[PDB]
Amino acid sequence: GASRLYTLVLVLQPQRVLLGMKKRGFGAGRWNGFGGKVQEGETIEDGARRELQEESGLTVDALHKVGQIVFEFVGEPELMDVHVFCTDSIQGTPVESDEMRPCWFQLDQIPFKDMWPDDSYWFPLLLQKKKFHGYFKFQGQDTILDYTLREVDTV
Ligand SMILES: CCCCNC(=O)c1ccc(-c2cc3c(Nc4ccccc4)c(C(=O)NC4CC4)cnc3cc2F)cc1F
Repeated sequence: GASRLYTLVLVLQPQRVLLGMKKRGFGAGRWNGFGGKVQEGETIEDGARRELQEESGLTVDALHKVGQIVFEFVGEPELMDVHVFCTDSIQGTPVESDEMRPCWFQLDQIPFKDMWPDDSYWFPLLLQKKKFHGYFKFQGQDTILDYTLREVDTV
């Protein structure tokens, strides 16, 4: 039972994607999607919506399941079971929160050098609209020791 539920939301429009520069906590100094820990008493999809609203002020009509990524950190007992979602249908204008500074990127200008190193592997599958299952084992925030990645028909 040693896994913890997380969400990660990508706002993907036909010619741009929304990311946020993380200002504090894990992944600070990287362009992240919007997400975090799923709480007691909410569904995974409601956690995804709650994280998106807290970090960007955005609400959404619909969120689509696009992937699952399991992260393992050496010395951390809980695996992080990240449910990844996509939306085109955003409600509102993204605004800066305490945690995140939102910015739109063109799909050929993805800032991979200032992103989590795992993004170079799985994020292209999200942009290519393929559903995926990923696993990445980290030693600290910079070093991938092992990984798996595949496409799936069901997230
Ligand atoms: C005791 C609890 C553990 C303390 N540390 C953590 O909480 C923690 C450490 C790291 C990560 C983590 C986040 C990632 C991450 N962002 C993320 C993921 C889930 C929830 C929120 C943001 C991305 C991402 O945003 N990619 C861009 C294309 C969209 C990519 N790779 C990631 C790898 C990671 F390992 C998440 C955490 F929650």
